[PDB]
Amino acid sequence: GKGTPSFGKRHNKSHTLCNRCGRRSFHVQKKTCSSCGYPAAKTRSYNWGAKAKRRHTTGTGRMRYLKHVSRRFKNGFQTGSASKA
Amino acid sequence: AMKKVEDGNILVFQVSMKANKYQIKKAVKELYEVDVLKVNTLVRPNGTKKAYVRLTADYDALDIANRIGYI
Amino acid sequence: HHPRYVVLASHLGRMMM
Amino acid sequence: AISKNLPILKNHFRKHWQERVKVHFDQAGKKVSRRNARATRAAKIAPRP
Amino acid sequence: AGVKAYELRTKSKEQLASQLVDLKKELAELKVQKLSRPSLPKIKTVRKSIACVLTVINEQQREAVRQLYKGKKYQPKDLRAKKTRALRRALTKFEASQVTEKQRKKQIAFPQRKYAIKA
Amino acid sequence: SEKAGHQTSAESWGTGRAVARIPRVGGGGTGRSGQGAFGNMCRGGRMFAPTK
Amino acid sequence: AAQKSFRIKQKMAKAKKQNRPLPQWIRLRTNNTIRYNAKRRNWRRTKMNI
RNA sequence: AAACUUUCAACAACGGAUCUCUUGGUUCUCGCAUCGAUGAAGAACGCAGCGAAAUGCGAUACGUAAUGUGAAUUGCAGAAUUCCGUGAAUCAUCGAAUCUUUGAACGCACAUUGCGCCCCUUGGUAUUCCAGGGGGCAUGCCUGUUUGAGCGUCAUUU
RNA sequence: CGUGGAGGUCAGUGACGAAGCCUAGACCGUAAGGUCGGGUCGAACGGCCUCUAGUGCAGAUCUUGGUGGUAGUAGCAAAUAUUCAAAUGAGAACUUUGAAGACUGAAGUGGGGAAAGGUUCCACGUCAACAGCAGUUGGACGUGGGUUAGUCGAUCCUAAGAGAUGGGGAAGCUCCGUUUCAAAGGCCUGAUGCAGGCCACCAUCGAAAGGGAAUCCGGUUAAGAUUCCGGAACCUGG
RNA sequence: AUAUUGGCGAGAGACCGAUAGCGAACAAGUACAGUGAUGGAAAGAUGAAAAGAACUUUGAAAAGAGAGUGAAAAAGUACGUGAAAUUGUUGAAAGGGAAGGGCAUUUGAUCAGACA
Repeated sequence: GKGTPSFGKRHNKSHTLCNRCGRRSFHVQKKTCSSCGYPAAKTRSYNWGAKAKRRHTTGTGRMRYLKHVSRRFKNGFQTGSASKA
Repeated sequence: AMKKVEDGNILVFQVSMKANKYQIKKAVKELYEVDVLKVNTLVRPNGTKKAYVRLTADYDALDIANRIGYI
Repeated sequence: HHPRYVVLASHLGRMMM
Repeated sequence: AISKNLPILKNHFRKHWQERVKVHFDQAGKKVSRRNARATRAAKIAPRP
Repeated sequence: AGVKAYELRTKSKEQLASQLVDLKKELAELKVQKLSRPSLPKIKTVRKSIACVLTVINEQQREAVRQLYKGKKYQPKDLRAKKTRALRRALTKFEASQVTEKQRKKQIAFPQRKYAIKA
Repeated sequence: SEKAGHQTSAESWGTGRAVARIPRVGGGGTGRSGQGAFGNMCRGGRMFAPTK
Repeated sequence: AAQKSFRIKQKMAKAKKQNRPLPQWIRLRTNNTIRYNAKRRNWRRTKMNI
């Protein structure tokens, strides 16, 4: 049976978690991720995948360090401390 | 855990996930001034390491738990 | 939710010719 | 098709021309910018022309 | 409530270490007491007092190192300016202002004159 | 917006499925799956002659 | 599987603590809009896919 | 003649159209030039007296220092000297700090919370073994330093 | 004729009730439609002169949502089977206890595991929704407890295979290749340098069923044990 | 001098007004589906203020019937208005194998009036 009796043999993972994107798209036999390309140095992104880019691009996370650069620029990358005037 | 303080001399603690039996042994000696016979550790189903500690024959584990202030 | 698919296909025999 | 008595036109709109339309809504804003940049240059090199 | 930073800045290295351990012992007591009560907000004050003592300790130790390297050309990368990567690789104000001996002569001889065409 | 109503991967199901031939969304378990897509008459579609 | 990698067991730990109703006192805040826990999960209705 | 069926009205139902709203979207215009090995964008796991999320943060964990304002926060409890003051506030501003495991990701690996080497230091009667604390060890290329290689090759003893 | 919006005017209407909705109540027009009375409701709307357009629905096996007739209809008929009493409870064919009659019949409806699930395990409270009848019961709902190793596994080794370094291609993403056309480094004696001497596999990843250092009995929990407690042993390093 | 559907900070519109406008006015690239690349929604509105219905009574309980708050419960956390399909009760009427419509009148109900 192609149908119900065939589906009853499905208990072998083909993709596990990815150390970089953490999305369960890490092919075990090829040792590559079908979403972020790990371990290739770059991140997989194609221009026909406009939606894919929107999901992962800059701004969709926390921006631990990049969310302050605009503030620091407005003040000229000052160094020191307020003088208690 | 409270049955183990009364019966088995087994002080039961929560410890950091980065610790090992050697460090758990050192800590109890410094803080509580008691000699430990052996340490057994497991990781709970919630993500916090528990440590069963069997003090040596000379230090009564109800006295220590009554000193820390929970028995 | 309810996924749907092609109901039967085939099993309709043949006609005239 | 070719239908009636009209001139033969030639409109070159067979490429993706909607991707390269420039409507100059900024004609007025560019005028105030060119004019202010003229007043700031004058104040920097004054009294020269 | 809680410790104050301006009060700690007048204590010595050894004193602030003694204070840090005292607040750690007190925090341990609060956590064994919290296990028999419905609430114990004082735990926050002690937890933020440990953060004030640590920040002053690090501030003292960073100044001392900063005096030790005062006025020598190489100093630790942690104590330098955290400008942007490109701002740190651009030319210094001295280098970008360099000029060849030829061009300097042309500048002195023939500067841009200041004039007006009224009359 | 030149994107409105055309951010979908919908394809017509064709005749033989007791449904109209308007393009439809794929997949499952969403609720949007199997709906109307691009059409000018379709909910969440694209307007007739978008204003330029 | 009984013999499991630490990474999987760590994700189970998060799942256990995410499995509770909305705290009742949250319903009383000014300008409150939350009605229930819309991300609740059960081992019978959906699978983690980890 | 009732029940039953159909049309209309009143009231009550099912449903959420219509009307009035609006901290959102869309287009136009003006100004600016600022990510990363001084470890980014993104990911994993954690942190509150009582939180699952959105937001914030990182074992200093809804945050520390500093500067301004000058009496709160609030859902409950709490906080009381913190009310004519180096001082409340999920306050504004931000120039000093911390910043878990990762990631271009860098000791070697990684379906492993897997396996090493060096430096300083403490304990186990210990340079060698064992444990703790701190500090390190990727690759291509540039300028120099040191140590070398080749009858490629010069002079010079003998 | 009617609809959204725009410029002028009616010093237009309105919380003493604007817009919307309902009304076999009324009037005007051939019509598209306009106007008034009553009820409901609660905050903004219209006349006239012009301007503008995402501007009028009965259909498209039209798109989204809601609802009927069919209809209390078809149906809930496989796997031999249930019955008597008390207890609990608002309530018992279905829960608990006891007696009876049956079945799986040791390649089981028993006792454990591998992949996979992830808390379903056990306790207390509890029945709105789920168990296509019922429910006081539950793998459900609320709240907690629980998984203890020098000896069992992983770890270590290598198999089919995958893949760095040295190199050669390719505009480039990268392809070949795995000891190859490479100056490929580590062990010892004595004295951190020196005299020497030996040694060319060539990194690494690849099995919880293959190779492999070593633990057995008795007792104990609501839920763990070759892991805890008592006793008796063994292996590796120093 | 020229370009700008990205980032940052500002000003506007004869634009849309919750099936519209971005997919997302809300815990929206969220829940959810697929081994995977990918696919991808629904969902705003009590009131000025919770004053979110104390207490009495029937029921085992959910709830009901009173009492009360409010300008109004014809606003009761199933909450502004609340259409149509479809539905219950009440009232009027007709009904020999459909129902509906057009011209004319009898009967029942209902409406306006010249008026001085």
